[PDB]
Amino acid sequence: LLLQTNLINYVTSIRPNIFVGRAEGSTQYGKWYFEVMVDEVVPFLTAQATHLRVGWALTEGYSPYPGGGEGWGGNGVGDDLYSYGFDGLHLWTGHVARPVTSPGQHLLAPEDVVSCCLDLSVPSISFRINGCPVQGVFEAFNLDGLFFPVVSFSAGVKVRFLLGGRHGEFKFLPPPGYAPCHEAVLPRERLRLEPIKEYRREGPRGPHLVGPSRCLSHTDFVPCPVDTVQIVLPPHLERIREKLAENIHELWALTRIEQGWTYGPVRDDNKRLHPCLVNFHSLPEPERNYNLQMSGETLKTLLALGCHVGMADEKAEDNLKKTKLPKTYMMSNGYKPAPLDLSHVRLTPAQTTLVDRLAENGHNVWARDRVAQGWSYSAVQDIPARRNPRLVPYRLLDEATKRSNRDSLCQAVRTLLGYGYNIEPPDQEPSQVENQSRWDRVRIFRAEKSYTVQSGRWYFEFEAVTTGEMRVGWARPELRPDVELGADELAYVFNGHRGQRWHLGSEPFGRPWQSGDVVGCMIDLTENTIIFTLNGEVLMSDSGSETAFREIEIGDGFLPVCSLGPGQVGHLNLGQDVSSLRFFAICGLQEGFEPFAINMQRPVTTWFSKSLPQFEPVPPEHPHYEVARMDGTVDTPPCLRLAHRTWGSQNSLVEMLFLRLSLPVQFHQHFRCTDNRDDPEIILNTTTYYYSVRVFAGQEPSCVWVGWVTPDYHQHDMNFDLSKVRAVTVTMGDEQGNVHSSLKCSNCYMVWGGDFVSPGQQGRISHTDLVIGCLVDLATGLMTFTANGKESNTFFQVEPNTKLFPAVFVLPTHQNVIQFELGKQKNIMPLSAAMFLSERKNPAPQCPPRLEVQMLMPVSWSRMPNHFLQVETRRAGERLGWAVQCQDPLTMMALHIPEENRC
Amino acid sequence: GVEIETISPGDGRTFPKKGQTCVVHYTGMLQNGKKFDSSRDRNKPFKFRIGKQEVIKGFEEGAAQMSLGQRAKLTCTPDVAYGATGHPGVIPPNATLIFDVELLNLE
Amino acid sequence: EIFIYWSKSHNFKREEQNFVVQNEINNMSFLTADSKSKMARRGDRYSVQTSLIVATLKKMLPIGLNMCAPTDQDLIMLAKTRYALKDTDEEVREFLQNNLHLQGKVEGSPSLRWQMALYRGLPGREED
Repeated sequence: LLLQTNLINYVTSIRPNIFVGRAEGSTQYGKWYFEVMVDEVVPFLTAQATHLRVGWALTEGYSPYPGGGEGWGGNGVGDDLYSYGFDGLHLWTGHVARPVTSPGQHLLAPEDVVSCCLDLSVPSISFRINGCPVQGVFEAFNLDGLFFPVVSFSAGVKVRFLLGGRHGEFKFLPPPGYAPCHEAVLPRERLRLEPIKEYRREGPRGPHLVGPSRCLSHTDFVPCPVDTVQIVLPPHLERIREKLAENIHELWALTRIEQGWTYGPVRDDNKRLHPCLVNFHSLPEPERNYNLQMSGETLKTLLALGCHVGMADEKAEDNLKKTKLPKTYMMSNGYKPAPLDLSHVRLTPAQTTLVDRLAENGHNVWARDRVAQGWSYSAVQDIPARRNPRLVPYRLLDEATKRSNRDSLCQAVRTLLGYGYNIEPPDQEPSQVENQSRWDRVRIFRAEKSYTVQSGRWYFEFEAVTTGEMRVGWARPELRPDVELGADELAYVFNGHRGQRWHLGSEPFGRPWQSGDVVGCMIDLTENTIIFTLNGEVLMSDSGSETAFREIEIGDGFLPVCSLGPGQVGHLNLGQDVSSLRFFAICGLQEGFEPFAINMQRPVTTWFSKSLPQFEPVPPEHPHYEVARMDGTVDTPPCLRLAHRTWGSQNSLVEMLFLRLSLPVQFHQHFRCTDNRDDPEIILNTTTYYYSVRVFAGQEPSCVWVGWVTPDYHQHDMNFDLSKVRAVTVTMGDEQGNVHSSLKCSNCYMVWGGDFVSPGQQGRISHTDLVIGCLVDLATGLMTFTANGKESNTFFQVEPNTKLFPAVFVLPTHQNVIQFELGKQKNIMPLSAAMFLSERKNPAPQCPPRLEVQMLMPVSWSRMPNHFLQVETRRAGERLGWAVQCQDPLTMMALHIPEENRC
Repeated sequence: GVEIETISPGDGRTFPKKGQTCVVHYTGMLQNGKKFDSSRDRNKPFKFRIGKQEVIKGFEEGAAQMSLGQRAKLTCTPDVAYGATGHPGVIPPNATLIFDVELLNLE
Repeated sequence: EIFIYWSKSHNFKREEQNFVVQNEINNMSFLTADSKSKMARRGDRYSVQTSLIVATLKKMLPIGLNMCAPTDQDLIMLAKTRYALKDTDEEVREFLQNNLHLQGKVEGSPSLRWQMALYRGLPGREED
């Protein structure tokens, strides 16, 4: 009942810029191997043991926000199901430690080898300690997303990243088929050591609040071109089928003539004397007509893209000539330009963009073909192993290769343009790469509510390091953490990406800034005005007025606030030190304005919106959803009932809903070895607990999920189904084979409601309410599911000491949706005893006020710690590799909620 | 009853026999993971004479098995723990105890 | 002092809008031409806010506030009182000479500590 406190160490994670994954038509390799070496580990720097885990993680939900959180704080690798780690004695996953027998098992000490092997062909994560393999492998784990190395450490450690090759030596031969992790680096980027997705980093003049980091995706490694098969070739194209091929038969050969690669009559192409400028008739026939139909293939790509041709002016054939230059002169059958010659011709930017995407669709077809022949990516070229440094999609390619591809086809489209045939741009369709996670894009930083000001003249500098979406201004204390600033009355802000002021919408104001611009925000509660100054210059509206907002009521008060879009960096200088300010002397000082934190010893505590879902109760004033608590009757137990009030009306909110009860059930410490009346001798000693859900008519069972979730469920997916459920099974055995433990672990345990309805020909609007029932035995750890009181084939086995919250996920489709019936059956004990310890022998079903229906807020507020761990990550040497060093201890007093198991 | 799960091996030769104080930095935990006791917060080692029955019997028999500087774990069953009565106000009756035993030194 | 004549002369004010109406002074281009080049109804005929004289006063008034001292603030509000009492240049000087020891004390308010910290923090300041 009572909240428990403790002192808990700060734990942070560190990753290399090496992300791996598997997908249909992927350009990656699903076998990787990295190592981590221990330099110095202090057994006990603080009261709590020093944290150190090494393993893998996932790019789509592993967000290790420092401080409190799931379990008992200090979250690292293994706390949630997006990470898989090995501390030296246990395989951590889902905040559970499972002992593993090892040849010389102990906690990671100095001079210890942590060899991580990851096969993605079949899901398997292997660990080796000092060459001897750790007798435990993860299996049946989620693969969607990407996988990357990660080390989770508390203060007082030194570790080294042995990534092999130029970045280490591995000190041990890697297992066959597994590649060193340094070979997965993307061509554009250079390898470095960085933490996981964060909100803050050190800065030269001051700390910089960091807008969310753009993350690469597995879908960005599959090359997806436009299909160039179902295209009937037009007459105007077959009419020009020849010159556009003749001009690309030796265009790659033209550059190197009169150099060391100068042709000779005895040999031909690919013999280090390649050119052969004569003609393609001398060249082999198959590659010849292949080059013709490759010119046709480029024209077919132009068709599929949306390019069409039209002839207006004088025929270029007349006013074009071939130039027998003094250079490129050859003795083999006369001298001529290697491609077909061309005179003065230019190209507009539409043609530049079009040839760019034309080269893109050439590269992605080449990469697709290579993948279909088995090839994959590796930063070092291995021809016998069939790996290339350029098997990445064009968007991920390097600028050198981009330019090299674009040059040839730029010449080609130039030759097309010379003949006067128009290059017609297609229609423009605006598209967004990622749309579902609208909340990860926006992060809102604001001062703590205790710092609220209701009077005076306040000034703070928001030095925009980059030039992205940054809304800065003043927000009322009760500002919501998930709505964009200015969408309501709760925030008066200025947007500087495209220059407007936001309040219940947008209106033009000021000029968009550039990089390194210090945005100073005024506020004056005497005359109730808001003014913005950019680089010491007062921003102006579309009039002579110099006030952004006016007639602002006092209200609860105003707080300094700023927001940052993805991949953005900004400095929020609250003017704690007056001398540190830059444009304060220019404006505000002579006007009577004050720094917001002019006389404060501690820095202003900042609260940042955390886009990590947490189940919270529903306010009764909710616009769309409401929950009914109906008293029980003589025949039915009391029920919790959910209705959609605005459904069937205009502007109603219909979306994926995550719903769960407010109280957990904990499985016992140890499990057992190996009419319609309850029988008194059975209902007293039974260990099975049951609850029923009555899906109402009009609500489609095919979008209803019923089951139980662990309290670490933070999956806010718009398109949720049983496939997105996080699950992992730990396989444990002795040294050779003999798997003696294979446990199925998950955070979400749900059954799809569409599997309990008869697939009739018509009549999906069932007049019978689907009554899904769930039984859980706490003495064995098994649970079943009943479609209509009759048992189904589905079941689940969970480990002891497991906490499960009753959850039912639903997409609303009717006024009457779902009713939670905390009922009971013949000799089956209701949840009124599985929730409250004082009512263990009371079979009467009850719904006390603490038991409540909670849905999932995607974003909740959080507090930024006043200090962060000082971590040194740098390359120690050529053979040592990257090194991590953390010395200064830092402890945080975390209050813990007992039942939800989150502090 | 009492079983040892070594976390960090010690020397393996010097074992505290009958007649000398056992100096230890213990970290007791409940079966549910809720820590109920420790000694590094108090920053003073828990010095108890061996064999004088000054500590709970499970800890007593566990402390003899390991050696100097051995970080280990002990699963104190209710039989060799407080058991029926528990610890009044701290430990509930009939509960399993887990200890992060660390015999740092002997006198 | 010119603006003092502007406020103290209603005739200069009365023919000020005369000059505006026969010269078709917009007073918008004269204040927004720079804003137009920076790539960013009610009293359009004439209004107090569009008075170019009060504009040039307010554009560089903080130069005058800057050249004074923060401990002289209370000297400013007691001078607001005397100017509300219609005291001209001759008697305001002698009353301020009486009020020489009435100047503000930096220890009296925390805001004066940092204000003097920055005020001597400017390199162009001399204590004499």
